[PDB]
Amino acid sequence: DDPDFVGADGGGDPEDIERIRELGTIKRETQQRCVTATDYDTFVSERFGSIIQAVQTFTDSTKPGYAFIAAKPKSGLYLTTVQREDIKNYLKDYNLAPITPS
Amino acid sequence: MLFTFFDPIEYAAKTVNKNAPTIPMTDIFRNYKDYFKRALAGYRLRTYYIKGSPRPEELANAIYGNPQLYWVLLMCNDNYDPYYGWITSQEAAYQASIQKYKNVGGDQIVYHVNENGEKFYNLISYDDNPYVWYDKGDKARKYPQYEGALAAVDTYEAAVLENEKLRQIKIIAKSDINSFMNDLIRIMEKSYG
Amino acid sequence: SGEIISYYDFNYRVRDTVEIIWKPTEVFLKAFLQNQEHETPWSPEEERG
Amino acid sequence: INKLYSDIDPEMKMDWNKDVSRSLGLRSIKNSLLGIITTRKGSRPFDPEFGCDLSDQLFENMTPLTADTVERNIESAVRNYEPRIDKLAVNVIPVYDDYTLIVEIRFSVIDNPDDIEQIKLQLASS
Repeated sequence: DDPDFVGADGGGDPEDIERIRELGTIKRETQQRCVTATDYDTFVSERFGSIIQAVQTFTDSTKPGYAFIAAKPKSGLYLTTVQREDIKNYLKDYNLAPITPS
Repeated sequence: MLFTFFDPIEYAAKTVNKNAPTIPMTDIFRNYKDYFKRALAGYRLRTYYIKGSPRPEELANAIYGNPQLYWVLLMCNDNYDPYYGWITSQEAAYQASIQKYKNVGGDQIVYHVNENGEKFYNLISYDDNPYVWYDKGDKARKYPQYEGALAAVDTYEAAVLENEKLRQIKIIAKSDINSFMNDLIRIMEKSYG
Repeated sequence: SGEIISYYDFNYRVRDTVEIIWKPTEVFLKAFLQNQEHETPWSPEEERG
Repeated sequence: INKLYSDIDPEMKMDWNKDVSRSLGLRSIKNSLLGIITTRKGSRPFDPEFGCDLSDQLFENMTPLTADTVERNIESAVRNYEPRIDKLAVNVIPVYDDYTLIVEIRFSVIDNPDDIEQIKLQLASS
């Protein structure tokens, strides 16, 4: 353990019939896919923002099919590679078919 | 009844440590003693006596019918402490005396008082003539500072006379107590600004 | 000999290689006993005097 | 409702498991009542009106008036400081030989105004 504890977790109404409305009002908006730019990094930095301090997604119109994200591993001035293969891997799950994020 | 009158003040604990939070509190730091002089000076104080060993404010009711004004009595009494400044029963006083002397010693004969009432401190008779008194630290045999029959004072009894003095108080008439009240109040407005 | 001294959580997950120095100059541990005494209570007292 | 009106045990008895003992609901109500009655008037620090006064002189000589006079005060006293009792009735029997007031009080807590319960109190020292 860490020195933060309670005997158990879990519970819930579950519903809270009003509170769920939002949740329903929300998830209808959600995507499992990643598209645009800032959709990615969010979902991206959901993973190891502990490493990439902030991930900055961008493209270039001159070259389609591709996506760029900016990463400080914050352990180093340059993002180390082993991440770059680890991430893009895990990333690769959601890639808009015409597009290869990079 | 007073301190609630003025606005409560915020207070910083700075100078205990360079950073401590600031706290609001009801104000003790208006003097009130000068506040109750100026207004007080208008009328008069009337000496007064106490029937027993009551509490100041418990006693403050019977005179004025209002328990809330104890302080009026208090400032006319202007004692140092409300706890030991007041009349006190024999039981406590002795115990109080018991307390204060206990480490030194119990039942300590405090002083010799002559017939005339003159307290004689630090005195003992060499016992050959109990009427001649050589004081003490002397080993006697020398310099009896007095001769005759004197009383000695028991620390219990000693406690009594102390609290005894507290009996009479100077007070202001229950008639004027009201008329007085407004004036001081008005002064506090001048004292607010 | 057994058991464990301590655990390096590694902060994230890597593959195939690892390199680590102790930023406290290769010594990870400096253990500190300084200045405490346990016993001291507080109690009433007679002031004498 | 015995859960309600949780009050400290007046004696501060040792309770098993070591916590402060307690007067339970309606067990406390008696205590507070039992507390308010005995107390001499004026003995509260800032409240002179508290307590039901007793004059041993008047306490010495009982008359249906003197009884009645006392009969009001308690009924009066309890009524002011104890809202937990809705319907309350006092009975005082002064006893001639030792000059002792014994007092019965039937009262009803708010929650069970139809229920009736009485207490037996006697007073002495004439």
